[PDB]
Amino acid sequence: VYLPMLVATVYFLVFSADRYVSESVITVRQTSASREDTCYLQTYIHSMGLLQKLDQQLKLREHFGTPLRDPLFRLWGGTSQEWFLEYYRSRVEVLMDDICGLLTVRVQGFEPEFAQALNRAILEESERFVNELSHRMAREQGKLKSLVVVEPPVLPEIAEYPRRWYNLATLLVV
Amino acid sequence: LVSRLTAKRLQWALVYLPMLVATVYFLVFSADRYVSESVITVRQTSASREDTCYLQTYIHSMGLLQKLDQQLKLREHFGTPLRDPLFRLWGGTSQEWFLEYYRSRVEVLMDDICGLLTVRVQGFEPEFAQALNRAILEESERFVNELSHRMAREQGRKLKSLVVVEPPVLPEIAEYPRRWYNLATLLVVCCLIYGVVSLVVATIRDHQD
Amino acid sequence: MKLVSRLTAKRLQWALVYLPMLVATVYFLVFSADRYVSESVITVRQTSSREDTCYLQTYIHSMGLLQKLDQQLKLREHFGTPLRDPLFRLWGGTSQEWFLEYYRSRVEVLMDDICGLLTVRVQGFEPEFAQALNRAILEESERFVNELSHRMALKSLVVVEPPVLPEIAEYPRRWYNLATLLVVCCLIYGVVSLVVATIRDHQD
Amino acid sequence: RSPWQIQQAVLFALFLRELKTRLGGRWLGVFWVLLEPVAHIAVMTTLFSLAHRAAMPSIEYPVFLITGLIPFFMFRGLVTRLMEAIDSNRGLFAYRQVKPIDTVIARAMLEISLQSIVYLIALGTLGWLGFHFLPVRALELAGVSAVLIMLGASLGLFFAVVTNEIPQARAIVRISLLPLYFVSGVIFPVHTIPPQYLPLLQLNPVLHLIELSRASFFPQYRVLQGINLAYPAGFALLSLFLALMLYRLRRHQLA
Amino acid sequence: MLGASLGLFFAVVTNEIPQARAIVRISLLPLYFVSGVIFPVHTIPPQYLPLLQLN
Amino acid sequence: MIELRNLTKWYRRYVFRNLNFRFPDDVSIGLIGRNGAGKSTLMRLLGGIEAPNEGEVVTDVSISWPVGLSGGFQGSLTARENVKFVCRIYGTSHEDMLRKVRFVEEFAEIGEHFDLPMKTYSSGMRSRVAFGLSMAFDFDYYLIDEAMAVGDAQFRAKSRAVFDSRVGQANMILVSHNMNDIKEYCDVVVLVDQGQATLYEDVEAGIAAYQGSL
Repeated sequence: VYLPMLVATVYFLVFSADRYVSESVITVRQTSASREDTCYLQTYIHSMGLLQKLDQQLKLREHFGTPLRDPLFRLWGGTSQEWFLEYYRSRVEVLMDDICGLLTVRVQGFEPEFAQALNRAILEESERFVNELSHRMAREQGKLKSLVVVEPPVLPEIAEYPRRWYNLATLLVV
Repeated sequence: LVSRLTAKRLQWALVYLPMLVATVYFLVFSADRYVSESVITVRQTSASREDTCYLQTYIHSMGLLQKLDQQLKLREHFGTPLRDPLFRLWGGTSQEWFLEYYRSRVEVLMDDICGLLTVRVQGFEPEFAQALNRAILEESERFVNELSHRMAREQGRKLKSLVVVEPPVLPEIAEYPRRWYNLATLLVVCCLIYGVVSLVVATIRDHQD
Repeated sequence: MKLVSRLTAKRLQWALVYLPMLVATVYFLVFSADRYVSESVITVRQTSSREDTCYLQTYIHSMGLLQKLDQQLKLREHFGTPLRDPLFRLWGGTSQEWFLEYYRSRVEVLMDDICGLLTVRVQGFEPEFAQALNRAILEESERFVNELSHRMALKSLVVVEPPVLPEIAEYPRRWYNLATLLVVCCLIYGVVSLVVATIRDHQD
Repeated sequence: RSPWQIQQAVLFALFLRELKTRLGGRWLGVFWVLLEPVAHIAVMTTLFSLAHRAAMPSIEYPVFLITGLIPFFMFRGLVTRLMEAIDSNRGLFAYRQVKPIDTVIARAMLEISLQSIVYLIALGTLGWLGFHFLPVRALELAGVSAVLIMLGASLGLFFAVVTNEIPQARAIVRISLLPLYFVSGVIFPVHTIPPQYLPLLQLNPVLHLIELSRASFFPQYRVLQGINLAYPAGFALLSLFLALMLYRLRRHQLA
Repeated sequence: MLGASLGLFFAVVTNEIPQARAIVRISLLPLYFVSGVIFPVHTIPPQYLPLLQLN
Repeated sequence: MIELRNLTKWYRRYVFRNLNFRFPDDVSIGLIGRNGAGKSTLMRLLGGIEAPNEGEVVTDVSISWPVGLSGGFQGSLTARENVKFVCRIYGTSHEDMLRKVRFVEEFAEIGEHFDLPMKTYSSGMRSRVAFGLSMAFDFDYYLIDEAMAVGDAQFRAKSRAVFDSRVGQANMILVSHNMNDIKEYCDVVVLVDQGQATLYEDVEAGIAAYQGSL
């Protein structure tokens, strides 16, 4: 019992790396039914083409591997595409409020600036995807759906998710 | 005989032999099965759930399987892994068994609240799985367009389209053959079965007097 | 009294296990006949509903359609060909009601509420005849729908899955039925043996 | 004599004894066992005939209720009649051949026989009246029934071992059997339930077994998410192992 | 008064029948759900209203 | 040959703990000792009511269960069903249990209300049918514990007569308190106290043992 506590405490207070979180709150509306586009966007955030676009935009693979003393939350070199997708899904959290129809995106990251940039890239790619998904049906016959930002991405100052004391207490429960 | 059974014989017959068989099959004779996943939805361009239901039924049909086999030679591809007898399509089988095998390889799931149809195509090579998923999507769109065309012609231009939320992704590693998880759960089940059997035989032997 | 002691449980297990499985195995592996099944999946739409699909479901199992199909494809003569099978063969000189019941047994119609798609599975003793009968059923169904629309005073049949040509028989499943009968006979023999032992003990 | 023939003789003797005491007078208990399901079918049909008619247009209420009820009567009997199998026959453990588990398995066998006979005659009667009476998947139905029987017998043996000195424990589990009759989806089909309560009901193995038996019985019966046989099978296996281990530990403590 | 009267009546009647006490202890639980304790009773179809008027 | 091999039985005083003992062959032996000292546990284990946690008792010949056990009868069933139940446990033949039930109903002499459950049963006829059942089985070591019969003088008289008829070719075990019958039948004695047992060839030493140690 004492040895797991010792190793967990030394890992959390010596080895664990900070993870900053940027928050955004959005919804999609017809300028001139919205639940359908909102659910399409919710599926699209955790897709693989979006992750590819983000990878050749911001190089998430290099950023998520920059820590070296935190092997638990590290994107190891030479990992598979599927495991990279799982890691990205774990790092980016999408919540939905149906009674208001609002989508909350929380982006993790070891640097607050990169987390904010990742959230902004996600938002702009989501808007472009909505526009293109409407435009393909538009010109199959041969700018109308805009995403409003209730809360724009914020720039965090301190780490949020590595809650060392809370996790230590939860381990003390078990 | 029942009364001549010993603990080591029970352990060898129950636990050890299935363990060796499963380990040998999974770590040597098991063939990789890469998965390509796509997410689609059909909507009007010029009642969508009706078209999604039609597509869900049509994907697992036989005419689509006939077109896919004529186009990509699925029967030749699926019979390639000789080292895996459980999951290979043996040559010279029946058309009904071929349809059952194709229905087993391709999984179609539906989100009714979101109205999204996700298709997961299994293959023995990632490129073939991606090509099969792309062909399935193209044939589904063509089938919807053809149905609209004939319905309009019966009274006497693409009117319906299929949006692709997620295109078929090219996999990098095999997904569905899960050697370690299956081995662990089978080991747990086997240990439980051996314990129950040993307890039962001890209870039976308790009546020795 | 004497009758319960007459079984000795050996003739009992012979008459409750050995004889039924022997008879069933002989019938299934010797006298049973193949029944190829052709499947189609259709629905009705307007060329410009659910109730019309329900009308089609009722119409398929009707007697006028059966008369039309018997005049066209001669179902009555075809279904009597397998003289080896005594059970699933349409005997000669049967009544109209027996013919209707037999046809309703061969042709199976299923409908789901969520999708609203009607699936028809037609049995036969030849894959070609089963496919032809399924195609004839579909053609007559669409003709009936069109005639109903015409005489009401503009509808079409959406064929999601056209009738297929089966390769092997699927319904005369021998081993599954044999296993089911083995389980049923074992349970029945156990229950009967226990009851007969109880009454043998209680009687004296 | 062989150590197995003794077990067979003891089991037969206990089965005959328990059948003799169970049927009061000149077999008056069989009438009671026969009148429970017809009374249940009468009250519930009279109540929710229109409710099931509005539920799904493919199954009539008698057969749905009977195949959802007779297996639950099987399970409830295997739970209730098994805990009392140890204290009632406490005096019989003095003949060098009667063990506590022998009465348990004798009670289980007799419950199996009685409820299977009732199921057979009731299915025959329903077929005679004109209702559907032939399962479409008999082997899967037999497997599900065997799994349910094993789970019920395991729970009965476990409770008999645990609550040997605590009759109040038997009382409270007899109380709690009644809510299990309503949360297992025996009466009404379970797909007419809001999804927020769906995962909380996925922890009940009896619901899984009832749904799977109904699926193996009725044709084209739709099965919703998370009704796999793996969870109830593992539940039954783990419960059986735990019950056998507990009986092996507390073996000589039964007088 | 109603509860005390029912308790005294049952104590008199089932003095020699513990199984009667058991079955009424069983049937107390459905009375907990058919008395409208949990949910308000006006959200009930009227066809079941007179049957519940006897409680 | 009844032999004991390091018997251990927990009842936290250890009544019997990994001792071994030997017994005479074809010699009338009666278990005797202080009540509650462990004699009851020893004769219950001798009758096979419980099995030892450690060690074993071995005998090449079967052992009859102790006589006069009213607990061995189910209350809801009468004497006929109970005797056929126990004989079915012992696996007798058809004419075998017919003979056994005939003998037990002849010994009972309770033909009126014979098929009466033990719930509404007097102690006298219960003891009568118990002794008749315990006598009906053929054995050669009878674990007689309490008395021989319940009734008038002729009851015990003919019970002792048939007991001497059936025991004269066999061996009989007595665990009682009065020593007149022990002197009349028994020859050797084993005394048990606090888990230690002593064997006396003559009961004369047993009299002194009771007078001193008890």
